[PDB]
Amino acid sequence: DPLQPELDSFKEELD
Amino acid sequence: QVQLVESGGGLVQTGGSLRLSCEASGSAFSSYAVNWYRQAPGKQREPVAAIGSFNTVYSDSVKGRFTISRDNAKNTVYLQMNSLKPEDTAVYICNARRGATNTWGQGTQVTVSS
Repeated sequence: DPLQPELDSFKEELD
Repeated sequence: QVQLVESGGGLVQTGGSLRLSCEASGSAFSSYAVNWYRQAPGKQREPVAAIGSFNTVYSDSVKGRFTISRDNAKNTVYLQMNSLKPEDTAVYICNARRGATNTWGQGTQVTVSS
């Protein structure tokens, strides 16, 4: 996914 | 450089479904990931779901019940919400993310009652 870095940043918010 | 507007909220029976839309106006929408958050009065805002061009991420709170999807031809991202519970009641708001820059919508109300 070309937007995987943005998805990673959102994943980091899932605490 | 996009503006976002949410729609599709309402008042629905417990166990029912809604489909929210996050519509974007502006250029290069395909270069933004789209994230849904929700926030009830008195509480903190929490992440719900995210989509890139096609890959998706879900909070554990909605896994198996919600599905996020994207149609760039319509500059729209959808959040299909199934098996809704009273605890899903909140304002749902979308967020377009391009690198470290974030744009936010306004919010649409979702109320779930039995």
